[PDB]
Amino acid sequence: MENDKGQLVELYVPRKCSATNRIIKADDHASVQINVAKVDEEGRAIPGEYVTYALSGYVRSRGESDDSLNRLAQNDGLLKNVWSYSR
Amino acid sequence: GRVRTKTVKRASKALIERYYPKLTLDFQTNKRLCDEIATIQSKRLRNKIAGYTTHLMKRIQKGPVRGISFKLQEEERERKDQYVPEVSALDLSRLNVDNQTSDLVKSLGLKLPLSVINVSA
Amino acid sequence: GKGKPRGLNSARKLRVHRRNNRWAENNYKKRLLGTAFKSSPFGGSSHAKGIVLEKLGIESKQPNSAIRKCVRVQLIKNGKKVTAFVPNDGCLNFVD
Amino acid sequence: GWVPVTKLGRLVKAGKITTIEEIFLHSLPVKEFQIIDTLLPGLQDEVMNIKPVQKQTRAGQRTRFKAVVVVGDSNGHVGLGIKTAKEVAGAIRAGIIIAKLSVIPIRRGYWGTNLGQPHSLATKTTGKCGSVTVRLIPAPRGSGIVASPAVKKLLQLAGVEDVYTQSNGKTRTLENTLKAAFVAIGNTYGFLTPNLWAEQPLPVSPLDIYSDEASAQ
Amino acid sequence: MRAKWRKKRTRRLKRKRRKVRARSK
Amino acid sequence: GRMHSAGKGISSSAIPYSRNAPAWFKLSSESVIEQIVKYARKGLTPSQIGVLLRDAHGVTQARVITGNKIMRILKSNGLAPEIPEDLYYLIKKAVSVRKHLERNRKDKDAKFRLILIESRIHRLARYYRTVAVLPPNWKYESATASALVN
Amino acid sequence: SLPATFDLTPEDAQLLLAANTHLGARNVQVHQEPYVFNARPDGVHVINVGKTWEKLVLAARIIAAIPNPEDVVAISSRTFGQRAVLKFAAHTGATPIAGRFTPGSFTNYITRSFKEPRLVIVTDPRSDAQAIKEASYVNIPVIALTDLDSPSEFVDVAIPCNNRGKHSIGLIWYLLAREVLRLRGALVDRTQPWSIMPDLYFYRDP
Amino acid sequence: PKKRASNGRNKKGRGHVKPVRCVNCSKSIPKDKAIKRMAIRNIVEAAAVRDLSEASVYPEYALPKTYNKLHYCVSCAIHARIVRVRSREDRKNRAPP
Amino acid sequence: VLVQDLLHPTAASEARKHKLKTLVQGPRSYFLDVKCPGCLNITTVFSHAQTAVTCESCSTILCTPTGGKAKLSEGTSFRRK
Amino acid sequence: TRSSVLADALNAINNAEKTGKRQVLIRPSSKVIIKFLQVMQKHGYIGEFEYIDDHRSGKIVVQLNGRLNKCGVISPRFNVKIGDIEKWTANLLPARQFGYVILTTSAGIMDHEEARRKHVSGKILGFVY
RNA sequence: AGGGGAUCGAAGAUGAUCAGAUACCGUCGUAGUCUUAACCAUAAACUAUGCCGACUAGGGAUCGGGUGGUGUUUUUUUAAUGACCCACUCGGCACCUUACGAGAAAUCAAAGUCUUUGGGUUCUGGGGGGAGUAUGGUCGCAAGGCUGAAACUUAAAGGAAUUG
Repeated sequence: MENDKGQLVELYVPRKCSATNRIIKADDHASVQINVAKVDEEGRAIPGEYVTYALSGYVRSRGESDDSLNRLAQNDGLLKNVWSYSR
Repeated sequence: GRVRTKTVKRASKALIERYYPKLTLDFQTNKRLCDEIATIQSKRLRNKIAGYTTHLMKRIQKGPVRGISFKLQEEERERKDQYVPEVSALDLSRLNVDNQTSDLVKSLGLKLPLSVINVSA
Repeated sequence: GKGKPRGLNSARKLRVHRRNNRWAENNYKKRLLGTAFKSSPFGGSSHAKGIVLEKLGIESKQPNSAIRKCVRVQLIKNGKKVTAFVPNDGCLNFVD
Repeated sequence: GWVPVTKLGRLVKAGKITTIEEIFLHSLPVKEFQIIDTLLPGLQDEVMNIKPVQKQTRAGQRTRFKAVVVVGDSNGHVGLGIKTAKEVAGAIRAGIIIAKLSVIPIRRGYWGTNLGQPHSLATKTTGKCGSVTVRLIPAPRGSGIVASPAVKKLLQLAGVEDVYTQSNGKTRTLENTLKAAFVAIGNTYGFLTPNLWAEQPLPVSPLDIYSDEASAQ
Repeated sequence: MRAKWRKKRTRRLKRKRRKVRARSK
Repeated sequence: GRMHSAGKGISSSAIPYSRNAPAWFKLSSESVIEQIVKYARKGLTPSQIGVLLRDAHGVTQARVITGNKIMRILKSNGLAPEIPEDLYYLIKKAVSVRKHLERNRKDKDAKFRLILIESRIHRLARYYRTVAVLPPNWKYESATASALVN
Repeated sequence: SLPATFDLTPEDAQLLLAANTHLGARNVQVHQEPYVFNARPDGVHVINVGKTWEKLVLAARIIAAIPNPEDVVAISSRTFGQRAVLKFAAHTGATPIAGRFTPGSFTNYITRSFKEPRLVIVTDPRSDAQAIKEASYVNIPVIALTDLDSPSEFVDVAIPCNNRGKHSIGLIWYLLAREVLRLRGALVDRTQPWSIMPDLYFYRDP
Repeated sequence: PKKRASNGRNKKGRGHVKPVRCVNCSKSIPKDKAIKRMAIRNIVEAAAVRDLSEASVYPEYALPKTYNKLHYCVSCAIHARIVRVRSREDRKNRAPP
Repeated sequence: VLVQDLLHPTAASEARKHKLKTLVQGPRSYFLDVKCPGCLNITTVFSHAQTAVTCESCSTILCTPTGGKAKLSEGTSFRRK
Repeated sequence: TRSSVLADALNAINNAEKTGKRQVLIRPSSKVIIKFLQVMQKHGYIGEFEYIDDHRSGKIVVQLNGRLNKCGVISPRFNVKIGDIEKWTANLLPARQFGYVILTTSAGIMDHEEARRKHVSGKILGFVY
């Protein structure tokens, strides 16, 4: 996206879906970003520490985003065992 | 047929949600306060507003009805909305599920007080 | 798929499909049958001289309504009578 | 003045959002044209066509006017708005509004070498509504906007310098031609290229962090 | 007309033309 | 599939991945080939030889037990027939239909089946002529086929 | 990471057994298939409450992530969960739409019932299907208390729970209200339960 | 255009079923395309059962019921109130009520 | 759900799916060691036995072919192999 | 019948990425499509793929990382010259910056950027971008 | 060409209706409807969707077959045994919902995997008429079928939906 002499020229870098690696469109009104909080001792979380996922409108239209959030939970440690890789 | 039109439905919505503390269930006195809470041009229309107003206030006193929200029900709802206990339900008072919930503890490195009882096959 | 021979040795079928379906245009058919040379009063020409035979009052097709003062002219280069139009306002005082 | 009604309007009027690039980053849904007005002060408008469509009634034909409006700065933003209103002034003044609400960015990229500022599109892109399939083709520099007299005005306000258009279908339908090129403008970001392959930290939305003052009650 | 009875007048015309042609030939 | 039919069936047999002999087998490659020979002296089709192997004995396949197939063994031992069993039964099927036709002339469906069987024979005979299993310039003469297939 | 205080103790498992949350619908859709243990001879499919609770942890961890509780939306349409939604609103901000959804509440800014959500939670996508499609225009995450036969289009966090026993939908709102309250604050440690029964959440006749 | 997905009939994988005749005008129609009504009714009329049981020599009667399978063409079924011209979204319904 | 492990599938799904559409294609059939009271020899009989079997020593019936796997006799013991 | 197993390979690959699937099953696993996918693997359009070796030519399972937006074939394998390579790249590929058209060549199966660099030509197998 | 020939029934006879009615309606009624031996080779012969192949989305029935159940039912109440139920599976006629997709739309799970345009292959079409006409060839006992124009004429014909 940059030109010959560095100095990156763009409008904005587009976001990508966490489930299918598809670029979030500007008009993608069905595409949503989910923030989930980070927890600490004695069942209390802290504000400002959030794990950010982006889900495309295509994946939500297919009805498959629930297990997509399950898979994005398993690959970093949001949920321990909710999505089976083998099925 | 003596059904009531949209103008006397809508204005009887408006002055009930705005003047319910100033409102009284008796028809002969809510008719006279309709003059001082609104500028109704004609006396017969004012009778139509006040008759539906005392009809709806008769319906409000037998439990609240949706579509009407005056000032008093807002703070009554806020009195319901400030319901907090000192402590709530799920606690460490005693996972009572199958071996998958043991894999919740075992696979990614946790230490949870399991009481594993499998489901019937 | 898509209804045509795609394979690498199928240039014969592509030739014969194109050369047989090219007989459904108007310009290719007029070029190959030579209809301008055979069935046309102009024998491959843009102009042809002729002689006035009669003046014919032709009523136009509706919604127009006009007598257009047409002229019937025998053409010289083959001998076919044609019906001809005279431009602008009349000119039947200018041709006899 | 103008009072906001949406939380995006509250953030724009308060100055928390400095540019529309954050809006297009998080795909924030615009509901007020004063958001685009006060955050793009240099936005120019153009009326492409006024098509009078009519409805057969018992009285005869009652006729409304359909206005297609192209807006956009040449810095890479363009919008299309179609409104059917009873009068030509109202159709223009409301077609401008929907064109403000439908402002989308365009991906200006490079044909060959990545020289200086971008001139053309970074990829070829398909847009199709109806039969009208407009194919935008990247062009070298100095090629010009090789387009229809309506699509060229759409691409001039989109800010691209040289581009080729291959428009098929019944492209005499002007509103379908402009909408198909509008779709082909929008899918330029949606096409994925290997220079964007790096994973990003996925920045938080301004609506999530500015919750302490927006829509204050 | 249908495409049936345009065809029927065609076929009766063709039958009449065939009989006339065989009469001349 | 289904060369002369509208069916889409996939009913077939998928032998296991093990190309070596199973552990439950007890006979050897020099002990089942005599059973191949004596069953062929009993005048049976190799399609029926493999059935009798798989059923009466534990002999699963000739390839998985021995180093050669059933018809490969018969050609090596000298009990190869004049024509292959695929062409034999197709001609036998055709003769059965042809015997049916002179007693049922108006059996037009069975008449149509004859062209289906005749086309299956002649494609298969064209294949055997290309790989020189049948002799060249061999014709299904359509009259004296019963000399070949009894 | 997860602290050790998130045990599914048998006291709340007894609550799930009393609420009949584990047994559900007669058929399972393909996006709810991993949430089913096995089948039963009488034909009633079962839902494992451990994965139900872990999805409820995730849903609570998204609700408590937003700093404002007033732009979180709870949706009910049928009478089977009106009181549970309102009692969920009775402890957090959590603005409710109980009854008619009146479409044009997430778009159509001139509506009096127009709202400005950052997250929606529905009782079920089958009965609240208009809220799901309207949230697909504003980029709103959807937390859905899905059944097995419930379609799961445009939803993101599916908690599999029963919607036939009366106490099941009330308890799945009650545990979710419990967990968002713990994760926000103003609650003491997890060594003792609520003073009264969860009967305050369930719908009663009349 | 195609008014119905199954064009007016119940015929997939046949090509030809049988012809049947209408019970009103005797029109040769296919059997699946025919509008079929199992006209099940008692022989006697309900305002005459009282007098028939009054005149009955039997203490208990079977009170019988005659049957017919009325096959209708589409012209006759619409004219004789058997079927109605429904809405475009209502054509897809197949329940008898 | 667009993510499956198509290299180690569950054996319940392997028993569910077709014998050809299995990831490693193979038979669902087996062989049986069948013992008759009228003979002392042991005979390996296919599950889909496909042909009536006589014993090597005596004339007896121990299977009856059908469309699928053959029906073993009532007064005959069998063991899987 | 299966007249081109490479075409039936890349069609199911295209159907997987249009669905957005992380994995797909491909039949019946020729070495042409193994070397085709090795060209895709060394450029990063797909993940590490597993070849299940049966005795019936087997099948493979391909991991897709979503970077591949269209993987088409050119059927049949047209005979291409050196000057015709840059004629075909302007038509098959969306931009001159990226995208590969894959040749079969006596030096091996490789993309057009490597074939232009080593100055040899062949028959077009397909294209990726 | 022969046998057969009950009903229905082209033609025809009439009797009504109607301004007319040699059409609808009524009663007859020939060929025909049936068969066998030959012809014809046409149908809105239509799923108006070539055939083969792969993949993509879910569901529930149903046909035929096959697998499994400490499932039910049948003289003996798990002992001599088919049907039914449930879970599947292959092949078929299909159907319902949603369309990511496609299309001009109706609609389509194929009409999808088509401007991000290439799985293989056959046939057909190039505005409407003239016209499936004339001529020629071939097949047929014939009726006719297959192939098949042009002159000339016209700025529309047509498809799907919307309102009146």
